[PDB]
Amino acid sequence: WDTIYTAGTPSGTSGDYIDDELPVYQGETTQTLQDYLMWQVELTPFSDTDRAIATSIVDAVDETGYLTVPLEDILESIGDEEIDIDEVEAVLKRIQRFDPVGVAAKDLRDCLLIQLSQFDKTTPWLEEARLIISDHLDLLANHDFRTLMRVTRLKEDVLKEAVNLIQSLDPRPGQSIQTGEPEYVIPDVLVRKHNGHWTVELNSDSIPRLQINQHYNLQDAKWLIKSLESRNDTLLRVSRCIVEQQQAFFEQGEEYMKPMVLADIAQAVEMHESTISRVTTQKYLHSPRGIFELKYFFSSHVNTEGGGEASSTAIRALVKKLIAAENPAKPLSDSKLTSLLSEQGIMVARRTVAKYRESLSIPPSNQRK
Amino acid sequence: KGEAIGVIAAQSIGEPGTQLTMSSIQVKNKGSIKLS
Amino acid sequence: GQNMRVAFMPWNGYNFEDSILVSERVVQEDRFTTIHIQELACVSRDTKL
Amino acid sequence: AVVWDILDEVIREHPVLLNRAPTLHRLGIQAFEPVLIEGKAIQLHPLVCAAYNADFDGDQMAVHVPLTLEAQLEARALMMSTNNILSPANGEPIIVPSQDVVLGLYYMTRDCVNAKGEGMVLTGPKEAERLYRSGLASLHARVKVRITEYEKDANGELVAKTSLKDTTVGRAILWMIVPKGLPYSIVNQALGKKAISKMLNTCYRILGLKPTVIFADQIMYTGFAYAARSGASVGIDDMVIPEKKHEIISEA
Amino acid sequence: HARSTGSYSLVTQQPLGGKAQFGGQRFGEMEVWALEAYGAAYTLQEMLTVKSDDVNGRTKMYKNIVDGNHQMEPGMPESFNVLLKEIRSLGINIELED
Amino acid sequence: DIVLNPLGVPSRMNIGQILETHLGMAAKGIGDKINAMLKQQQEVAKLREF
Amino acid sequence: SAAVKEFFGSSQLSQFMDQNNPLSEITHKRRISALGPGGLTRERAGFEV
Amino acid sequence: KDLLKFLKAQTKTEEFDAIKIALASPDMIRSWSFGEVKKPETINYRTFKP
Amino acid sequence: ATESFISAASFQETTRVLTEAAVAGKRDELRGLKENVIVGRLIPAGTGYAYHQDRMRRR
Amino acid sequence: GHIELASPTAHIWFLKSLPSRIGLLLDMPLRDIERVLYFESYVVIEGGMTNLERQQILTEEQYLDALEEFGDEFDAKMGAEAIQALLKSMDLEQECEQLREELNETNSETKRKKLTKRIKLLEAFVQSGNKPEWMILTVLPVLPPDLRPLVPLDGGRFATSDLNDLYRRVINRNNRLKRLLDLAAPDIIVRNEKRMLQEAVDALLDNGRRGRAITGSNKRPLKSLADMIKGKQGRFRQNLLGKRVDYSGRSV
Amino acid sequence: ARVTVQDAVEKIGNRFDLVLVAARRARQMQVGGKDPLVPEENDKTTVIALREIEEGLINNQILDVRERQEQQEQE
DNA sequence: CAGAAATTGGCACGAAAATTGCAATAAATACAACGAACAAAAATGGAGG
DNA sequence: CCTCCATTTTTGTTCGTTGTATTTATTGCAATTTTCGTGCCAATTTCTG
Ligand SMILES: [Mg+2]
Repeated sequence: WDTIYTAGTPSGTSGDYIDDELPVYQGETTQTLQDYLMWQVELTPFSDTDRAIATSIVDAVDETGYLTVPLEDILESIGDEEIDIDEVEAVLKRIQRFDPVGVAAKDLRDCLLIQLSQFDKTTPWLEEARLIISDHLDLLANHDFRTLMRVTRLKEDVLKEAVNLIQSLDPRPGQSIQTGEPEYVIPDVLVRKHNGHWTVELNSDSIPRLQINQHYNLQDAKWLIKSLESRNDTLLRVSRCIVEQQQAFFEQGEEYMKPMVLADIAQAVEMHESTISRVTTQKYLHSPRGIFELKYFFSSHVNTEGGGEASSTAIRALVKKLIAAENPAKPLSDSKLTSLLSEQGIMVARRTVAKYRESLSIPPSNQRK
Repeated sequence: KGEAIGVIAAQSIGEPGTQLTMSSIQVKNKGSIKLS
Repeated sequence: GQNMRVAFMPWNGYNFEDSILVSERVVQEDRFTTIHIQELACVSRDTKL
Repeated sequence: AVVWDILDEVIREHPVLLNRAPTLHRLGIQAFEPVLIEGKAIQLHPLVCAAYNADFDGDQMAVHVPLTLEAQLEARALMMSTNNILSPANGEPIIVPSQDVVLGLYYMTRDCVNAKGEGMVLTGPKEAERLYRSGLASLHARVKVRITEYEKDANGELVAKTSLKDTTVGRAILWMIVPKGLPYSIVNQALGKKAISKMLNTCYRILGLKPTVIFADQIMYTGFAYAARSGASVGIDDMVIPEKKHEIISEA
Repeated sequence: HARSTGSYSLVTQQPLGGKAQFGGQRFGEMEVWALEAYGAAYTLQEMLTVKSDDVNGRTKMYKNIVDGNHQMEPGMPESFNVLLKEIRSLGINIELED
Repeated sequence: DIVLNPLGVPSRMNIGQILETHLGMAAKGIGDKINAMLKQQQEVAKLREF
Repeated sequence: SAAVKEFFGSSQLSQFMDQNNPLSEITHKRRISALGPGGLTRERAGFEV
Repeated sequence: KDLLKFLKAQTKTEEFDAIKIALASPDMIRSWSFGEVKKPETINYRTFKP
Repeated sequence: ATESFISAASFQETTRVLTEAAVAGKRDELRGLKENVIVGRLIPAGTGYAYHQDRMRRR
Repeated sequence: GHIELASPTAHIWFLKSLPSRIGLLLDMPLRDIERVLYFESYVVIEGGMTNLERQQILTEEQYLDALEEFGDEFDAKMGAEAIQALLKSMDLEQECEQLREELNETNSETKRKKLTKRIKLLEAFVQSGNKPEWMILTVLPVLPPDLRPLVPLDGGRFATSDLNDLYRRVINRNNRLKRLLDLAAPDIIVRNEKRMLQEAVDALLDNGRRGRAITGSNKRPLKSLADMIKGKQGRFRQNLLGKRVDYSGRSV
Repeated sequence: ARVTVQDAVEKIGNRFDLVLVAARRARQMQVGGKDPLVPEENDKTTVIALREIEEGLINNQILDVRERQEQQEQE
C-alpha cells in the first residue's frame, strides 16, 4: 500500500466547475523594482536629457538596488557629446532619493550615507555614525573596536550607540519591492527505507490516465503512449542503480559518498553515457535528508594511501567538520588541514584544500579569529 | 445637425421588447353616409 | 430570524420602492449581528537550496 | 485628516456617470454631482428610478469618472439628469412622481362632505396653511379662498387677476408651489398620476426647463410630507368582499 | 469595489475583472450605444483609449492629471494591433495606409 | 422597530404578511398579559387559569 | 481507487454542501436534478420539461 | 545614435486614412517574417530557455 | 451588404465577409460610427461631427 | 515567422466557405475538387492530343488504363499541385470575353445568373492585383510568441496552448514529408503524408469546419485562428466593441 | 451654469458647439494663465467658462478675434 | 618600526569527463447522447415542345 | 427525348451576460567544451628583534 497522508492543506477551489467553456490563458502584469522606479521617474519634473539619463540609469539597477555599471558607461550610452559627467551625477543623486531611499547606490558606504542623510538633525548619535561609515568602515567589518577607538577618539558607550544605529539601517534597500513568490520543486522519485534497505519508487503526482478517443487519428499518440513508458522505465532504472550504489550516503549522511561517474552507471544499466547525462539533469529525488538532484551523486576523487579512492564531497565535508571545531583563539591554516587529512589516509595537496575552502565560502584563518 | 438618429430609433423600438408577449354593417352614431 | 415590531405606513420617502427604515434600538441590541470565521495556512516546504 | 479636505476640494463640481445594467436606452447612463456620504451604499434620487428601471431591493450600479475638460462639459451639458426630463421615444415626461408622491398629492387634493372648518372664507393660501397646522380646519374641508393667478400676454408678460374660488384647504395649500403663469384649474381637482404628468408637461411647454426642475423637486417634497402625514396603511378589513358573491356562484 | 489603476492583461493589455483581482467595470456595446445616442464623442474616446488599452496614452494621461492639466493625447488600442496580427496569420494581407 | 411601505402589498398580492402581522400582535399580547401577571407575583392558580 | 476518488471528488452531481443554516442543508440533501451525465443540458433541454 | 531620438521614436503613432485588405503573395509572407521555424520544440526544460 | 467590411465583419459571419473582401480587394474609408469605435477615433456625430468635417476638407 | 511547406496546400477559407471561390473560378463542382485535393482521383491538366479534355476527373483505374493506352502523351495529376497548375495556367480576360459572348447569345434564367456571377468574380479578380494561384499555400505565417503565451504550472513547468499544439502538428507533418520525399519513398506513402499535412493545415486555419474537430486532453476541440477572430468571444465583440476600463466602481 | 446650461445653449444656439467653446475657454483659463472676466466664486474653470458665456462675454468670434490680436501683438 | 617566514590565491598545465546535433524509432475496444428557426444551395421529378 | 423550371432535401449560422488548468518522447555516436587536481610564483600578514 502507498502511504496515505494524515494531514493536508484543503484545496483552495470551492466551486462546482459547471461551465463547459472557459477562455484561453493570458496572464497578468507585474511591478518589479524597475517598473516602480520608472513610474517615479515619469512623475518627476525632469527634462528630455534628464529623462534619457534617468532611463539609462534605471536600466542598470539590479535586483538588490545597486548600480552595476560605472557612470562612464552611462555617459557613453547616452550618445550625446555635449553632456558632461556632473549632469549624470546630479540625475543619479535625484534618483537615489526615490522610494526606497538608498536605491541605485554605487557601493555599501554610499547607500548607508544616503540613508543617514535623510534622518533629522536631532537624532542623537548621528555625527559619530556618519564619521564611522565615511572614514573607517572596514575596521567595523573586522569587529576591532580598539584601533577604531584609537582613531575616532571616543569612549566605549558612544561607539556602541553608533554601531547599534549603523546596524539598524537597510543594506539592501531594493529588496523591499517583492514582486516574486517563492517557487518550489516537485520530486520525481522517492526513496524510503524498506526492510532496513533503501528502495526507490516513482512519485504518483504524474498523469497515468491511459485513454484513447475511439469515438472518431490516435495512431500517432499510440507511439507517445509507449514513449512515456520508456521515459518512466529509464528514469526508474537509473535512480534505482544510483540508490543501490549509494546505500551508505542515506544512512550516515555525507563523508561516505562513493566516487562514481557516468561510465559506471552506463555500464550498469546498458545505455550510452549521453543518455545517463540527459536523464540525470534537472530531475530530483526526495529523501528523509532532503531534495537532491540526481547529478549530486556524481563526483571526483583523490588517491587514498590505503589503496582506495576518496570522493571530493567527503573531503569537503571533512574540511567543514574540522574548520567548524577549530581553535577560536587561533584558527587553522590550510597547511594544518592538509596535515590532519594526511594522517587519515587522504593524500590531497594544499592548493586543493584551499580550493575546497573557497567553494564552501569560508574565510581564511586570519579572518576566523 | 450631427445627431445620431438611427441609434435613437433602434433603441426606441427595442426597449419595450420585453413587455410584449411571446355579415352586416351597423352604424354607431349620427352622420351622413359616404361611399367610395 | 428575529421578531420585529413593524408598522405599515409611508415615512417621508425612506421606504420608497422596497426600502426599509430601521430603528437605532435594533442596532443597539445586536439583533442582526453575525460572526464570520476565516482560515489561512502557511506551509514550510523543502527546496533545492 | 487633511486628505479629506483635499478630497472635498477636488470633487466639488466634478460630475460622475451612473450606469445600471442592462442599458436598454440612453437613459441607462446619467451624470450627477456627487455628495460625499458615509456608509457603503450609493444614494439615488427617487425621481430617476423609472428611467433606470431600478428599485431598492438589491440592485447595484456602476460609477465612472470623466477625466478631461471636454468629457466634464459633455457630462454637464448632454448627460446630466436635469437635461433628460422628456423621453426621446415620445414627447412625454419621464422624470415624474409615482407611488408615495402620487398617493400624498392625491390625498391632499380631495374633498369630504362634512369636514371640520367647512364653509369658511380665507384671505389666501397662507391662511389655509395656518388653519391646517393649528388643527382648526380639515385638509378636505370645502372653503372659499381668494386666489391670484397670472397669465402670459401676447408680447410675453404676466398679467394678474384675483377672484374668490370654491376649493378645499389642501388645494389652496398645494397652490403655493405652482409657478406663476399656470391657471388655477390645474390643481382644482383630485390629482392622479396622469394629472400630475399633464401638469408637468404644461409647465414645460409654457415656462421652459428651469422652472420645471424646481417644480418637480417641490412636488416630490410635498408628496412625501403629506403621504407621511396621512398615515395610510393596509389592513385585512380593507379588502371588502361583496355579499352577493355566494348567490352568484350558486346560480352559476 | 473601486479602482483607479491596477494590473492589466498580458495579451490584450486591458484591465482584469472581478473584485478579488482589483479589476475594472465592463463598458460593453450597449453603453457605447447610449454614449453615441447622447453624442458624447470625447467621453467615448476616453473610454476606448486612455482608460483601457492605450499604453502611452495611459501613462501620459496619468502624468497630466497629476500635473493639473486635464487633456489626453490618444493613440491606437493594442487589441487592434493584435487583431491585425491574427488576421495576417491567416495569410490575408490587411494593413493601414495613407 | 421597523417601518414598511404599504404600497408593496396590493400589487404583489402576498396577503399572508398582513395576517401574520395581526396574529403576531395577538401572540405578543398574550405574552404581555403573562409577563404582567408574573412581575406582580400572583398565585399559580391565576397563572394556570389564564 | 482512482475511479472512486474521481467520482466522489470531481463529478457534476458531487457538490460542496450548502451550509447557511439547517434548512439549506436539508434542502440540498433532498434535491433532484435533471442535469449531469446521462441527463439534459441547460440550453438544449426543451420547453415542456 | 542619439538616445533622445531613439526613445522618442518608440512612442510615435502611425497616421492613416483607410484600411485595405487583399490576398498575400508568398513573397509578402516571406517579407513579413524574421526567420523560419524548423523544430516543434518550444522550451528546453533542461536549461529553461527557448 | 454595406460598403464597409469592418462594419460587416463586426456584425455576423466573419469568415464569409473576410473571404469576399480579401478576394475583391476592398478598401474601407471609416465613415460609420462602428468603424471609428473599432480604431478608437472620434465618431462622426455629436461633438465629434465638427471635427470630421475639418479632415474631410483637407482630404 | 514562417514555415516552408514541402508541398502546396489549399487554404480552407477559399474552398469550404460557400460559395466556393476556387470552384466558382474553375467552374468545377466542390466535391470533385475535394476529391482531387484529398488524393482520391486524378484531373487532366493538359489534354494534349488524346481524347482527354480539361478538368476531366479520372479515377485510379481510369488513370491506369490511360497510362497503358495513351502513354506519355498527356498530363494528369492529383492533389493541391494539380489545382495550382489548373489555376496558374488559366487566363482571365479571354474567359471574360467568351463568357460575355455566351451570356449574350443564349437566353435563359438560371444559366444567365450563373454566368453573371462568374463574370463578376473574374472581373473582380482582374481589377484587384491578386492572382488566383495565391489561393494555394506554399509559405505559412507564424504568429508572434507573446500573443500565444504558454500556461505556467506549479513547480516551474509550462503547458502548451492550442495554437502551439496545432503549429507543432503542422511542423511534424512537414518534416516527415520532407524526409520521405528526400528519401525517395514509394508514392503510396508520400501521398498519405501529403494528405495528412493538408488535414493538419486545415485544422490549424479553421478547426472543425472540414471533417471533424481535433480534440486535446480535455476531449474538447482546440482553438484555431478563426476561433480567435470570430464569435461572441472573439476580438471584435469582446475587446474592440466593449472593454473594461479604469476609474470605475460599483456598489448597492 | 451650476445646474442648467439653458442660457449658454441659447447664447451659442447649438448644444454641441457650446461644449467646444466652453472647453477652449476653460483650457485657456486652466493652463494658458488667462484671467476670468467674471468674479470667481470658488468655481471650477468649466463652470466659470459657462458663466462667462451666459453673460455674452465669450463666443467663438470673440476668441478668434482675441487670438489674432494677441498673435499680432506678440509679432 | 624593520626583516624576513607563513599564508593565501590568481594564473596556468595536461588530462579526464560531461555536454551537444542528428538521423532512426509504432500502431491490440470501446465513444457518445436527445435543440429549434431560417436561408441558400444542391439533387431530383416532371412537363412543354 | 431534351432543356429547364419547380420542389424537396442538405448544409450552414444564430440564439442573457465569468471563472479559475494539465504535456512532452527517446537513443546511439563524434566533437566540443568544461572541469579536475596540482604546480608556480607573487602579494599578504604575522611574528620576532
Ligand atoms: Mg430590484
